[PDB]
Amino acid sequence: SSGPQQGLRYEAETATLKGKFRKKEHRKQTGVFFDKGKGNSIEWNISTGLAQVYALRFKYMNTTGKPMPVLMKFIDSKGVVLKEDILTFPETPDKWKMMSTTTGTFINAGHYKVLLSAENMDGLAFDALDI
Ligand SMILES: [Ca+2]
Ligand SMILES: [Cl-]
Ligand SMILES: [Cl-]
Repeated sequence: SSGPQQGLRYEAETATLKGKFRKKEHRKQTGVFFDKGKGNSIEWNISTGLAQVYALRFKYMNTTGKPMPVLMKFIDSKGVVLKEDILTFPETPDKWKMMSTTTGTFINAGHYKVLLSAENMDGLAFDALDI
């Protein structure tokens, strides 16, 4: 039960990217497409104002034919892990879809990191994070 959305988009392709991936356009959107390997991650850096629980909405594709578990960490500016959760991204057709979670905890104004990683991210693509 989050607070009101802010109407802000943070593009995946200008987030902090690690591992093996490609930036590609698909159906007019630019996304980060992850490949094989154990060291892949995407980390958005967001700055929040008024204090609330935040909904986090990921625009993504999962072209693998199976649900894909991904570890989410919500991290504060000093490296404190405020939330750790497995998100399961359902398989999608070759079209961008949305997956929502929350910060779980009430967060005050500050700079935060939304980190997604998994042992396997092959076949996941991310367009953006909306808050
Ligand atoms: Ca994008
Ligand atoms: Cl966990
Ligand atoms: Cl689409």
